Amino acid sequence: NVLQIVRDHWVHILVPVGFVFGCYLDRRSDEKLTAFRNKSLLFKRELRPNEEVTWK
Amino acid sequence: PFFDVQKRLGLDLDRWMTIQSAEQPHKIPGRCHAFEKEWIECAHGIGGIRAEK
Amino acid sequence: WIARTFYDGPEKNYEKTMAILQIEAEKAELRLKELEVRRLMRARGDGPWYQYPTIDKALIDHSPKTTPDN
Amino acid sequence: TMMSGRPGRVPLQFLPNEARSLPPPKLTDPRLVYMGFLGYCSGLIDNAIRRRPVVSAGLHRQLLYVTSFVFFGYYLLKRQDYMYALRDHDMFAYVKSHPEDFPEKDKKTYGEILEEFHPVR
Amino acid sequence: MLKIIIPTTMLLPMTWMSKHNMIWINATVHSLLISLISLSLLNQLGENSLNFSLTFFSDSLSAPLLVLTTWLLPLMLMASQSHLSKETTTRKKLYITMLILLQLFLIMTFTATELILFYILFEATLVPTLIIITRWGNQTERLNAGLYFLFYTLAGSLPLLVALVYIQNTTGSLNFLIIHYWSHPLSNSWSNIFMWLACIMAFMVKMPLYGLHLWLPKAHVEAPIAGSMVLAAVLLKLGGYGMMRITTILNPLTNYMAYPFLMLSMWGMIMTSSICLRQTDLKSLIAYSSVSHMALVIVAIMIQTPWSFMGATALMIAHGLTSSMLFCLANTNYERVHSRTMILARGLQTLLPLMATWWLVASLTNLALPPSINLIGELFIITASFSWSNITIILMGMNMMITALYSLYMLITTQRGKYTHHINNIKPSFTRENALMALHILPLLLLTLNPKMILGPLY
Amino acid sequence: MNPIIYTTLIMTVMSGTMLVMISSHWLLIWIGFEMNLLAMIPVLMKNFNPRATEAATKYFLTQATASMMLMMAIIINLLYSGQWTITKMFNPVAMTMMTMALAMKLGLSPFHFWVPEVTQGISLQAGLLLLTWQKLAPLSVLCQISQSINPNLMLTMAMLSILIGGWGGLNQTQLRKIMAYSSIAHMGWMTAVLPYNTTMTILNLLIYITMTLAMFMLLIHSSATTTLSLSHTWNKMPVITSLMMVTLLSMGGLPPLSGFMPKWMIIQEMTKNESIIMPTLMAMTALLNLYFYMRLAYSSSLTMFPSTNNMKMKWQFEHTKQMKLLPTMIVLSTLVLPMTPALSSLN
Amino acid sequence: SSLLDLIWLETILPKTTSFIQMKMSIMVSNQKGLIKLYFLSFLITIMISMTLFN
Amino acid sequence: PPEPTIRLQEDPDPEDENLYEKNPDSHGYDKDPIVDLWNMRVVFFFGFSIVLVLGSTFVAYLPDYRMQEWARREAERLVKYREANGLPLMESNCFDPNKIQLPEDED
Amino acid sequence: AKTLLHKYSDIPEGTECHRKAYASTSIGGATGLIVSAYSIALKPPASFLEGVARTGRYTFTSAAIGAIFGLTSCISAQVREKPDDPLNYFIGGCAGGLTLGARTRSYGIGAAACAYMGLTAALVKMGQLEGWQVFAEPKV
Ligand SMILES: CCCCCCCCCCCCCCCCCC(=O)OC[C@H](COP(=O)([O-])OCC(O)COP(=O)([O-])OC[C@@H](COC(=O)CCCCCCCCCCCCCCCCC)OC(=O)CCCCCCCCCCCCCCCCC)OC(=O)CCCCCCCCCCCCCCCCC
Ligand SMILES: CCCCCCCCCCCCCCCCC[C@@H](O)O[C@H](CO[C@H](O)CCCCCCCCCCCCCCC)COP(=O)(O)OCC[N+](C)(C)C
Ligand SMILES: CCCCCCCCCCCCCCCCC[C@@H](O)O[C@H](CO[C@H](O)CCCCCCCCCCCCCCC)COP(=O)(O)OCC[N+](C)(C)C
Ligand SMILES: CCCCCCCCCCCCCCCCC[C@@H](O)O[C@H](CO[C@H](O)CCCCCCCCCCCCCCC)COP(=O)(O)OCC[N+](C)(C)C
Ligand SMILES: CCCCCCCCCCCCCCCCC[C@@H](O)O[C@H](CO[C@H](O)CCCCCCCCCCCCCCC)COP(=O)(O)OCC[N+](C)(C)C
Ligand SMILES: CCCCCCCC/C=C\CCCCCCCC(=O)O[C@H](COC(=O)CCCCCCC/C=C/CCCCCCCC)COP(=O)(O)OCCN
Repeated sequence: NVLQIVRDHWVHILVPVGFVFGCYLDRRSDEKLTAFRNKSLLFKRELRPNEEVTWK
Repeated sequence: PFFDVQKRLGLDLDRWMTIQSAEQPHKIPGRCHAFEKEWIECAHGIGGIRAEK
Repeated sequence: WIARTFYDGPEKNYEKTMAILQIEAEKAELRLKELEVRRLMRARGDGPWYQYPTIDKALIDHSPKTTPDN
Repeated sequence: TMMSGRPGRVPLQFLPNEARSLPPPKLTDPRLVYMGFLGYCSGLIDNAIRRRPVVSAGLHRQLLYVTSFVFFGYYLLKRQDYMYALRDHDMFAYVKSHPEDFPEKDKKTYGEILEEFHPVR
Repeated sequence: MLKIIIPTTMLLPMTWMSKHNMIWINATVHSLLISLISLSLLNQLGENSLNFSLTFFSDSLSAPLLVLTTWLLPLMLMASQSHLSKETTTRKKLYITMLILLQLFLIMTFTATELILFYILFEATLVPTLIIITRWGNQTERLNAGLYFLFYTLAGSLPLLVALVYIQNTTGSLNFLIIHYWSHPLSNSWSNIFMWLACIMAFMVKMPLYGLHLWLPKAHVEAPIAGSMVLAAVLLKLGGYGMMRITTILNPLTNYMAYPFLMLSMWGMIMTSSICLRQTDLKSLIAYSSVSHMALVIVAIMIQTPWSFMGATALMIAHGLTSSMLFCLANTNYERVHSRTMILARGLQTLLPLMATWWLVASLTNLALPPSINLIGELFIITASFSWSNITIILMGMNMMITALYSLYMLITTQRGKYTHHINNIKPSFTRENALMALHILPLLLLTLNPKMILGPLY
Repeated sequence: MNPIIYTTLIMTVMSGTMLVMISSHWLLIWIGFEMNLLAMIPVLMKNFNPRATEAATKYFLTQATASMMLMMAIIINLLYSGQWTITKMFNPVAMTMMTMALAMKLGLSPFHFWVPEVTQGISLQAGLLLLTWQKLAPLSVLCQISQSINPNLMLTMAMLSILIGGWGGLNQTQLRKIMAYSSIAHMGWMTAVLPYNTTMTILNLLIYITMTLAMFMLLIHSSATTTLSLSHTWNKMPVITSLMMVTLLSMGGLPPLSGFMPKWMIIQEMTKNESIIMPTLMAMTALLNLYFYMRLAYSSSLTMFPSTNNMKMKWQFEHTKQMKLLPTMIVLSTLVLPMTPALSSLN
Repeated sequence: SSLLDLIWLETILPKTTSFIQMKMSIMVSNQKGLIKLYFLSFLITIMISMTLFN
Repeated sequence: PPEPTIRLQEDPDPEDENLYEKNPDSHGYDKDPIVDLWNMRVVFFFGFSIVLVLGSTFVAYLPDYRMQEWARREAERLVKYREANGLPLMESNCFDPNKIQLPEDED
Repeated sequence: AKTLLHKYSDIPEGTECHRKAYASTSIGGATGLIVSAYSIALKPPASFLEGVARTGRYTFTSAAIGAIFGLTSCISAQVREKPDDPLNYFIGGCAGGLTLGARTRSYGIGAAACAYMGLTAALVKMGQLEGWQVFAEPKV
């Protein structure tokens, strides 16, 4: 029965929500270090016609 | 530590009594007024280390 | 399929490592420079740091003192 | 470092005027979030000591705890950032004004550096 | 790396807001899910590392340790479910909180990219373990045990901190990447000798090195079952990981500073093994066997060769799994008999046959039967030691024989012979215990199929 | 005493401390110390009994001798230079006298003997005040004249204080004497870093004051002054014992608690001045403080001691007066390590 | 097992540390509480600091 | 000696409880049969079915980021080229001496 | 003061055994006198005569320890022809510990004293060689 089993099983969303938030947090960190994106001597490449960044 | 309340407010709670050459009553000079005045004017605004050297 | 839906390419990690290494090397150089600057300032006293107070010269009274020789 | 005697310093100013040229910390700063977490923990401990239902005893009291911690943490973060900015400013100015104490090292290449080799045997 | 850290943190509110009768179920399910998530760290490169951010990075040395750490938590929960039945809800939640905090501290410690950060978490792992030992331990010796486990550790690690800050005032950085790329030789000097000792002794005392190992039997025999599991499986490997990381700045001093420890290990592994031949306590025997295996790991790290490092990594993983399984078997006997003496409960193969099969497999794995990864690590270490000096084989060979002896000794005393007549309370094995043993033993035999996963960064 | 008189005396104590902290004239600093000592005596003797009177006279004699030598140092400094400003000391003999006087005011070894007896004689509130507030003025004066201290004497007294506190705490079953010896050791840690960085001294003082306030308030809440009396608290309020155990772990310098922040920082600072042996010995000796903290934790919350029947009545009653800022003190004394870089605020 | 592990390794590191720290604790804390001896010691340390550190 | 020879008022040591007595098919997880059955089910499903099988399959099919087959192909091409042109396979010098400036001893 | 330290240090390590022994004896006597003064202050045993006996015993013990250490270390450095080597100091230190153990008439203290003293003397020699500071000056 909805609105009754929720009061007992709302706990089961905490860990998956933590997982999604952790993935989102990881993505944010990546943006900060883009100082050498497409600038390394090994992977220096010319952009595609509809490409803005080589990686995200 | 030292909280310079006097300098913040411009109060002069105890600075009047710190040196010989600071506004004595009836303009009575200290025995070593000139030497103290010269030393203070030499050391002013320079810092303790440079003043000592 | 696993590589496509779970991972990125080598260049991402490569260039992130380059950026991280640059940041850390700059920080190490700055730490060494700060230690040397602190040593010089404390030894000489000619910098903004380690300034120890001297008597304010605005406290001196410049008036005739009932005696000609001060 | 001892910047207590730094020239042009107001005796009892928490944040000088020149501190306003620096970017303020964001409201989603991780340190601000940690300060709010500290306030929440203080509220929970206050509930536990007074023998009240820990999670849901006083919502107004817990909210005040978190808000006070966040407020003080924001101002503390501003002052800390300003102090580190002053440190770096003085360091760079001193290095600029004393070029003979910080010479440019003649760059050398590993192909012309003789480093001793120690075999692992 | 936060995709693993954040759910582990979310375990705490999930535990505390759970129903009184649903703490174990929720904790076990979500710990298993976190282990499944952490399985993705195994995809490593032959290049530098998985440098996620400025704070955390992963390697093929760190990834298997992280996977083992995340996998051990559900097993510890299952093992603790039994003896904590008559405990209040709040104290059970506190126990689970201690386990979660230990897992969080370990996770961060393995992936930390800074030596100081590593030191802080490496010490933070002490508080939950000390609380677990001295609060939920059974006998009165636990207090003394806790004291030992603390002070030994601290006596080693306070100098390290000093050395660490000293290093950061000289090189300018404690980041491991910069430290590796900017390494410089250590000249033979008294100051350098004492810096070497400060950097080494903290990790030596936690392996533990022979002669500094007195805390381990006390702590392991006095701890509850989950504490014994985490102490034998993960906390011992912290010293090995630390020595593997820190030896990059200690060369070429290690060429001659390693002699006192190598001897202390090569002879020590004999002594402890022989100690296992005359032991009246199961947990004490298992702890001393752990000491012998870790002495072999110490030799591997001090030799400082690629085969040595591969063998040390493989042996660390294998010993973690095997010792955890052996402690669980001993505890499953203890909860029936309440004695912890080997010769009291006898002839148990007749009364519990499947548990006897579990005992046999665990003894075979501890005996390093090929092609187990225990033998893979042992053989790689032995080959590297033989290259170091051909005489070492003698000691190594002796250890092998002795090990088999005591392993089979433990199997024969408890499982074979005639049952004890007056012991009439030996109930059939529960599904929980059988599942615990199966979840210990299946990963080992699975890992023997892909050994490259546990061979470290020098593979 | 009358609450109005008590409030006036407390305000006079704080005003003497603030007069020491804000003045630039040596005579005014001496006057602030005199005012603080004058107002401090009734606070110690608030609950009249022979023990409190004895503690008050011991404290008076010690502080009066220290103030007399402070005046002597001021006069010698004035003799060799017509200066009244608190700055460089201008004379080695005067500076040695000033250092010794301030050391006896603080209770550093070898002038540590009065601290355990005074703390044992007085109540817990007076002990809280004596061990927290009565350290601000001498430490501020020491910070102002740090550039003139002879480092040998300061470091000798600091190391002696750490050793004496560690050794004397091992033998104690009275909680107030345990606090006194802990205070002596923490004072040694604070003064071992004055020659190199006064910011580290202030940070250590703040952390120590927070931890001491938390522990004293926890001891007042569970009105216990002995180990065995504290061993009964779990049967009435186990939450208090658990909080006290975590606070004791923090006071032992164990990471990742707050009490690790000072030693760490101090060690780092000392290493920056090519000082290696002394921080090593200091950490080795702090291990003793940690040991007797752990013994208290064993007797208090990690095990359950026997109780008494009359405890059942106590189950039916609640504390009438609740101390504010206790939860904040506990949190600040346990969980502020991640905020360590805030020390640049020159706290 | 007995001679080395249970006796001499125990004798060397932990037991010696415990014995020395306990003896030092008894030495330091065993004071009668008489201000006589305390202030005599204060006089001695004052003289030592006057005639040793300068 | 009228002492009771009792040191204090203490509960007797309770006897251990058999889970099979009140509930055959006990599974050893909990004294509540329903909670016990569901604990068994969740442990078995999330340990054997999910982690042990799917995780093992995931690890088995991990893509070659260690670049073993890439190294094999590169070595094959190098060996082909060097055998074709008579070059002596691997060279003793890792870096060509043209770019190393040794120090003159002049001893 | 540091006068006694200067008198001991100004002598070269491998020469003037008598002078080194005399300087070490003086340093030991001063340390014993200081310890005697502290012990008399904190613990007045029974009377003036017992106090002077205790003072004499402590001073003689400390002076003998110092003398034995100095003589043994200087002789070892001279006959081994390897000055600036911490083993000579270690040997001297062990001898001092043994001298103390014999004075107290117990093997455990002598054995314990010899090992610890030998270590301390070797450490002091290493610190002299490498320039370790116990009381560091405020450099930064
Ligand atoms: C890197 C670290 C990361 C994690 C950080 C860890 C710290 C964080 C929290 C810090 C403290 C704050 C909270 C604690 C307050 C204490 C209250 C308490 O006792 O608990 C009772 C209470 C339940 O009991 P109750 O029915 O309400 O009333 C019972 C009475 O309170 C009293 O019950 P009782 O009297 O019947 O029971 C007595 C019991 C009660 O004794 C206690 O429980 C006292 C608690 C310990 C002292 C706290 C120390 C202060 C902080 C220091 C932390 C140290 C961390 C450093 C690492 C070292 C690890 C030790 O005492 C004993 O049994 C004696 C035996 C002692 C056993 C060994 C002692 C070990 C203590 C160490 C604990 C450290 C971790 C604690 C974690 C949280 C514990 C609640 O607990 C809770 O439910 C509250 C916990 C937190 C609530 C979370 C809810 C938020 C969820 C919302 C959504 C999720 C958020 C995410 C957002 C995104 C979603 C969309
Ligand atoms: C024929 C098939 C054979 C192979 C079978 C494979 C089995 C796969 C299961 C193993 C999963 C490995 C763990 C992966 C978790 C970490 C990886 C993570 O990074 O991926 C995230 C995705 O997360 C996944 O969804 C996690 C899946 C975990 C769930 C497992 C499924 C079964 C679990 C059972 C749940 C309960 C069942 C109900 C019971 C009542 C997205 O992160 P992101 O930073 O963007 O990646 C950047 C790269 N991009 C650009 C390609 C996106
Ligand atoms: C207790 C359970 C085990 C715990 C762990 C034990 C492991 C720690 C062992 C320490 C390793 C050795 C330390 C120093 C090794 C350096 C080599 C040196 O000692 O040998 C000779 C040194 O000669 C003598 O050893 C001089 C020192 C003698 C005094 C030291 C004490 C000797 C025994 C003490 C053992 C006590 C250990 C326990 C302490 C509590 C070499 O002669 P020399 O060429 O000139 O010196 C070379 C070094 N240089 C280049 C810096 C100059
Ligand atoms: C446990 C951590 C310590 C807690 C401390 C108590 C917290 C509550 C106090 C509330 C804030 C008090 C600040 C007062 C408001 C204005 C202050 C201003 O007027 O004064 C300035 C001074 O501001 C204060 O110094 C800053 C106080 C901030 C303390 C935070 C640092 C804590 C260390 C890091 C631990 C993280 C704690 C975060 C959680 C609270 C100017 O100082 P100045 O007169 O020119 O120089 C004298 C001081 N000298 C000599 C050292 C140079
Ligand atoms: C009981 C009675 C018998 C019934 C059963 C009869 C059938 C017998 C079969 C059982 C074993 C026989 C051996 C047959 C081996 C075939 C499978 C093998 O080839 O796959 C291996 C693969 O095995 C896996 O790689 C290893 C398993 C992963 C182990 C991870 C553990 C799971 C997580 C648990 C927690 C972790 C705890 C420990 C932390 C370290 C190696 O494959 P590989 O040639 O290479 O490449 C795969 C294909 N490629 C080329 C496309 C990539
Ligand atoms: C399980 C118990 C183990 C206890 C720990 C054992 C390890 C002890 C290691 C030595 C302790 C101090 C380490 C020093 C920290 C490193 C910093 C460093 O190396 O700097 C050195 C300083 O080195 C020292 O000063 C060390 C001196 C030793 C003092 C402390 C003695 C501690 C005990 C020593 C003997 C025991 C060591 C081995 C014990 C084995 C295990 C029992 C250079 O100093 P500078 O003057 O700046 O440079 C010289 C050029 N001007």
